[PDB]
Amino acid sequence: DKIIHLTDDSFDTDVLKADGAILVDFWAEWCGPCKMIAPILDEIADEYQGKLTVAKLNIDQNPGTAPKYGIRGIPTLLLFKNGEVAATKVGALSKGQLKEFLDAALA
Ligand SMILES: [Cu+2]
Ligand SMILES: [Cu+2]
Repeated sequence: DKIIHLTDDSFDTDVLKADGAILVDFWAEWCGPCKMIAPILDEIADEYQGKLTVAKLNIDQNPGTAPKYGIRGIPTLLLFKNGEVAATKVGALSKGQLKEFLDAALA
């Protein structure tokens, strides 16, 4: 319930005008690894409450956002700070590896 489902249009407000950190998961229904990381993202959203918003963007229903960031495939994670990309990860990760990524990305 802490996870935000973005559209191409709502991205322009909820991400670009937001101070704070937002982890955006670019995914699609056909993508197996994307679906598998979904429970990890739920856990992160709870654990990082007050620190990080977790958001998802379904690239087939929202084809405009990924090209703006040069995203070539899914799953891809973009960590925004204050409306700008602050870190990226292409590919799926274990929970422990995702937390390592976040330690570095939030620093
Ligand atoms: Cu919930
Ligand atoms: Cu939930």
